[PDB]
Amino acid sequence: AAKNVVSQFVSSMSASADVLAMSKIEIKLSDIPEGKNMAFKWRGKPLFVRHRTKKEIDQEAAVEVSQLRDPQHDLERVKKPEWVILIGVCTHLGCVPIANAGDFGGYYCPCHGSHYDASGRIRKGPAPLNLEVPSYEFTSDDMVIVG
Amino acid sequence: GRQFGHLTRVRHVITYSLSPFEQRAFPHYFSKGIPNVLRRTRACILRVAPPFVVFYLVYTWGTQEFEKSKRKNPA
Amino acid sequence: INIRKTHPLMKIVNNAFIDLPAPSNISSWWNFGSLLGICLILQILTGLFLAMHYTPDTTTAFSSVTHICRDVNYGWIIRYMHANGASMFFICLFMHVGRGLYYGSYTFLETWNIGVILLFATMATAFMGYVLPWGQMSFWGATVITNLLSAIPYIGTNLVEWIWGGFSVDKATLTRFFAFHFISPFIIAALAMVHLLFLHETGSNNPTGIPSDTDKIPFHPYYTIKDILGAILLILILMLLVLFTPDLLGDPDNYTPANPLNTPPHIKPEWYFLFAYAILRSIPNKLGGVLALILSILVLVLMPLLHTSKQRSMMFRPISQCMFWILVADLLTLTWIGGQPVEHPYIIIGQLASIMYILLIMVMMPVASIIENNLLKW
Amino acid sequence: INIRKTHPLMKIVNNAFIDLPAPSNISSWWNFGSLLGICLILQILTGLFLAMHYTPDTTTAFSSVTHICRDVNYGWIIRYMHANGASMFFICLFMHVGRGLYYGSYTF
Amino acid sequence: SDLELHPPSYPWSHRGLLSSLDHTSIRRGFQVYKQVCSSCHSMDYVAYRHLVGVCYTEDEAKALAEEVEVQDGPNEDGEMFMRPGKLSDYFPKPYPNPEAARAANNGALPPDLSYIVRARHGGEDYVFSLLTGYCEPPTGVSLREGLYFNPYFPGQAIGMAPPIYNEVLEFDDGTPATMSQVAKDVCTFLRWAAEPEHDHRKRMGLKMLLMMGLLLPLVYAMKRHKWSVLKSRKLAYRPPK
Amino acid sequence: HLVGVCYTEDEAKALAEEVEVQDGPNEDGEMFMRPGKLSDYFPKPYPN
Amino acid sequence: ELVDPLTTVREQCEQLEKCVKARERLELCDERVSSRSQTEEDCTEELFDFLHARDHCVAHKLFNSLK
Amino acid sequence: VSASSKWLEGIRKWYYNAAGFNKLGLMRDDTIHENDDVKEAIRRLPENLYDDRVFRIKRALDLSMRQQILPKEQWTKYEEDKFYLEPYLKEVIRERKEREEWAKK
Amino acid sequence: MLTRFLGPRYRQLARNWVPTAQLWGAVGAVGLVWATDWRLILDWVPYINGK
Amino acid sequence: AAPTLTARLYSLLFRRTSTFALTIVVGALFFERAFDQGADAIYEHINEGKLWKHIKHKYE
Ligand code: HEM
Ligand code: HEM
Ligand code: HEM
Ligand code: HEM
Ligand code: HEM
Ligand code: FES
Repeated sequence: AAKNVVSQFVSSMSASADVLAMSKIEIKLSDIPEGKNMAFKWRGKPLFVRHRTKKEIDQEAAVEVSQLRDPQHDLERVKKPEWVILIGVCTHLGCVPIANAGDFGGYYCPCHGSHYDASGRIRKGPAPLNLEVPSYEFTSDDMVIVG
Repeated sequence: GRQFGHLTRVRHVITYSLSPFEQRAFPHYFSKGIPNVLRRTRACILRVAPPFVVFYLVYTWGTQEFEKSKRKNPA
Repeated sequence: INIRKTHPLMKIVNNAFIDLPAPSNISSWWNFGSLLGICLILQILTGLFLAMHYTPDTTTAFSSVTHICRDVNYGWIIRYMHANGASMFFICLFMHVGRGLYYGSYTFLETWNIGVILLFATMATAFMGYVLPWGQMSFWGATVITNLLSAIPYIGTNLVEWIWGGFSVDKATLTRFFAFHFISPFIIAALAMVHLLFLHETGSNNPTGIPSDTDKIPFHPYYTIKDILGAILLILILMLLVLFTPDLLGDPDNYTPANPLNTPPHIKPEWYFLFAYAILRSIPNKLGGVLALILSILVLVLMPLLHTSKQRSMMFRPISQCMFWILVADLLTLTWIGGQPVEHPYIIIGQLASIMYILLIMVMMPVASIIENNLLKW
Repeated sequence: INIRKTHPLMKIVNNAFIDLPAPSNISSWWNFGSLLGICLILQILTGLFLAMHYTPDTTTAFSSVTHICRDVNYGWIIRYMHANGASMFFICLFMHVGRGLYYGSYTF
Repeated sequence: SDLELHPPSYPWSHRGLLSSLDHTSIRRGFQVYKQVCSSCHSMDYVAYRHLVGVCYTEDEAKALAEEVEVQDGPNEDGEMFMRPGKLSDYFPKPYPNPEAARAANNGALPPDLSYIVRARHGGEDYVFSLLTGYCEPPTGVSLREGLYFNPYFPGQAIGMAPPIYNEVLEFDDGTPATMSQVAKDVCTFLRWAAEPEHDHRKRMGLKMLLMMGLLLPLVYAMKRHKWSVLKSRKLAYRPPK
Repeated sequence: HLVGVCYTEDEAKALAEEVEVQDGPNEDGEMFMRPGKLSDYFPKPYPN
Repeated sequence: ELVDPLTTVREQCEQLEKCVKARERLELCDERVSSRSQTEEDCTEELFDFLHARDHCVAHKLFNSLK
Repeated sequence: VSASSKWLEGIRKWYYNAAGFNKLGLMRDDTIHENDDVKEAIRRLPENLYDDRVFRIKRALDLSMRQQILPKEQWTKYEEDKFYLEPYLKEVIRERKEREEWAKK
Repeated sequence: MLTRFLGPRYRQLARNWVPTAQLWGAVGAVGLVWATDWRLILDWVPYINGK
Repeated sequence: AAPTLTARLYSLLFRRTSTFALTIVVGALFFERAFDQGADAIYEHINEGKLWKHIKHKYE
């Protein structure tokens, strides 16, 4: 009796049918043609999905780990070479990076001059740490679940 | 527990009392305050100071340390 | 007979404040106590009246805040004011800790551990209670302590969910903590009467340090009127910083509306909450940081366990006193340490400050105790 | 000695519930009292947990209510329920009044 | 630009422990609203019914509202067409969308000023030192030109003309115009949004100064008044033999 | 809600997607249409 | 040509000695880096400093001036 | 309370000129923090003694409140202090060492 | 001061309490189990297997 | 005098407890409005920065 009672009371703090749903609710199609950087509205922030090109991968793989402002070898962010998933908010003062812009084949912060390589990685401007990577699993080939 | 009357044992002592309105509020007020005041304070000073010394030395010091450390140089 | 003697509820009363026999030698170390409760009362009082208007609603946050501020006449005053007053409560809080310390009052355990409950209790009880404003400082900072909710192996994720309500801090929290504040003060109160009766039991210590039965009077008039005094001193304090420069202690990041995307440069705790976050960021590991945290007061519990000397008053123990005000130096030291953002000198600085905390208390203070003992020769 | 006798907070306790000497003739008139407090406790308890989710905001009124109800699993149960429980507290309340009355307990 | 001008202390007319201001610059602040400031600005928590007693008169405030288009609520009408607006009508700030800002200038969130002084950081000089410190980049730097040149500022580059210097020329009562009384009226109508009792409450503080000085002594006295006898006590240790 | 009730993950899914979301704005305030999600509620009638 | 310690006293005020020294180090670096090509330094430190004095005296005058 | 012990017990003599005790004219033994052993220890104290330590203690409280001290002359004679309890006390140290002893047994 | 309770006497005391000590310990542990039903241990539970 | 202040104003005032109190509030009036007034004067001489504005506002 006490076990259910107590465990009902405790559950009422853990999550919500409401908050739950929306939390991990995210899927993607395979329309993102190598090149374009789509963009989704997930968890009240920008969810960037970039299908990438051998050229892209190739170059991003060959950045030096030792010299990065936020040292973090490309190959450890993406779970699949071909795909890069990010959160679309500038880690500086919070504007939104511009898809494939700026001096680095990545994104561009039109606020203080904040340059991002294709991975997420900060390569010019005050921006501190590189754009952050959400948790997500690739389901069947055509499906991707963010969160 | 306490209160009184089980309190404690006092033998062969004595007291003296006076009504409040009798006295003056501030006999030798300024006078008595005195290196009496400095007797407590001044008495303690040496014991007191050194850490605070280190402090001013510090916030001053490191204040310089990092402060200068914020300066940019050539080449 | 004398109803003062007679009336049962009074029988408590006289036994509590009134008929209360108390050490005559008693020292100003006192005042803070009633202050705090007065504070506490006012705390509640204001909070209550504050509550009376204030709404703690998600859209209403800065919104009602304006309604509670920009609208609110003396919501200006009461709000920002007794808000500061909180910090004052912290002031006498850390103070009071000192009171026991140079007192060495640690003799009475249930009291000590009691006020320890008072300690962490006060801490978060504030923090949650505090954060309620949900202001940009408290906001990205809400992402901070919100990120504190995750510490554990295997748990925090699910935990900082459950704590956080879920995937992040949310309106979920808003309600959550909001209430949590609403509750905890009461907890403080009953805790109070608790520790109180505990006190009345043993009676308690004396700045002199000798057995008090030699000399006692009731608080009335003596400690009573004295208390009235220190109260006026308070209204001077609170009604001062309030009355004159309300914003003086503030950090502008508060009036900054929460901007979910913001995450600005600062991220600091209150002059109240101050010395912690330094201590926090000090170490490079999770439970190092925390176990340290709870290990500061907990450390103080050990200090009662670490109590050593054959004499209560450090008054007679000067080298001890050196460790005392010295330890304080380590303390407000730790403040100004936190007083800088992450910096080259600071790194080492606090890095040593911890050792002090561990030495200047756990070692150098106890080691000191042993030493003074050796010197004692009596 | 016996800590039951000894421990001061306990000294209250035993003096309160435990060591408490009490009329043996005692009658079922009792029960309600602890009930109420249990009620009260639960009252608080639930309210608290209730508070935990519930918001009392103007736009949120029925809104959060749904979030506190239509959303809220066992917010169904806890909500509507211990809501009723309030009324139960009233039940033993008026009852209890009766208790004193036919008791005539008004002596105190 | 990461190197903080410690903003000099403009002897702000209110910069005294108690000290005061002028307004209709704030009207020209409203005309800075209407033109300079709140073209791109929000005071947004600003509510006109406040300033009612402040500057204009019952009529002058009244028309002052009615002079503005309310964009009234709907009459059957959702939509909601325009009205003249009331005193109850607030201080109706600019273009609605956050992306309306993001576009307005390129990006450039044009934040609300309501607390800005009490909100952002620094004092009147943040207007004076910093804002009036719009100035050319010295060297070694180029914006996208999106940032204009405002050397005193976080990035030294963006955003503002001196419509003083290039005059949108208004002093209704007449004078040459300067930044303060609308800047510190954006501090006042920030404090007049925060500490209008910075006057009123100021008053009370005065009495406080006396009360303690009176009571504090009277209190202390009373204390001594009590404790005095205990002070002087004579208790004899005269052990028999 | 009704997700688990009647239709299936897909059947509920399309069941939503079968409806026009009238999506939020993308830069767009206004806020044009989408197919809607399970997260999308049961979008009732004429507003005023 | 409105009275502008900004402009007006910036002549009078910024004639200051120490100000002139900072001008010395100032244009000094100005040409210094200026000579250089393909270099990152804008040498803002000076500009900052000179500004700092300009204010230091400035509000110590301008307001007292300004009306 | 003399120079080694006016430095060291001159934490109790010169530095209880600083830490107060003996310049306050305190009783060395009296300084022991009250403990149970201390407690019944005193319970066994000598009588004329008891009076003595009493007057000492009270007086201490007296100037304490007065926040004054006796004439530095009146400040206690250095060395030259009977260890009052220490025979009695230390005896008890053996006692609780004895209760403690067969206790260990 | 462990020597206080360190002696063949109190040693023997421990020797007594030991098996009981095991008992109450088990009480606590299993309590954590059923209370929690924490997956970590829960796995090994056959026919207490809930799926 | 002052002896009848201390005394008679004990006697004919501070003596009777009530009388002491009625005296107290009896002051509470005079003090209240007075300090109100002179206080207002303090703030008055302080500035003249507004509400004197009406005449300058030309007090329509
Ligand atoms: C149960 C009585 C209390 C109630 C009803 C209460 C309620 C509130 C409410 C509604 C706020 C938000 C409004 C505002 O910030 O002005 C608040 C702020 C706060 N109060 Fe309390 N609280 C109470 C007791 C306390 C206690 C015990 C403390 C600890 C000294 C405390 C310290 C704070 C702090 C730190 C804040 C936020 C800082 C600020 O004023 O901006 N209050 N309280
Ligand atoms: C909720 C905040 C607290 C309140 C309201 C409170 C209330 C009081 C009061 C009224 C006294 C009466 C005598 C005196 O002040 O010296 C007292 C003494 C004491 N308190 Fe607290 N206290 C609080 C926090 C603490 C803390 C944080 C500690 C230490 C962890 C503490 C441990 C003591 C001790 C040991 C005494 C005995 C003092 C002596 O006789 O020298 N209490 N307290
Ligand atoms: C807050 C709701 C109340 C609580 C929690 C409460 C609690 C209690 C408790 C625990 C007892 C112990 C013995 C017993 O139940 O018979 C008691 C007895 C009593 N209560 Fe209450 N009570 C409450 C409301 C009342 C009311 C409404 C009255 C009448 C106006 C009342 C008058 C009495 C009396 C006279 C007794 C003595 C009963 C007897 O010995 O026969 N109480 N109550
Ligand atoms: C301090 C603990 C309590 C808290 C925090 C609390 C808070 C609340 C809140 C937030 C609601 C609105 C949400 C809802 O209706 O489900 C509510 C409803 C109510 N509670 Fe309480 N309350 C508390 C103690 C009580 C007590 C003592 C009673 C009296 C038995 C009581 C009887 C009610 C009633 C009658 C309602 C409204 C009816 C309903 O449930 O729909 N609660 N309470
Ligand atoms: C007298 C009228 C104005 C005043 C008092 C004013 C004052 C301010 C202040 C105090 C800030 C924030 C400074 C800081 O972040 O530390 C600010 C930011 C800004 N205001 Fe104004 N301003 C005014 C008119 C304008 C106008 C006309 C524009 C359009 C060019 C404008 C667009 C901005 C922008 C874009 C920012 C953001 C700066 C950035 O973060 O990059 N404001 N203003
Ligand atoms: S918001 Fe990205 S560089 Fe400023």
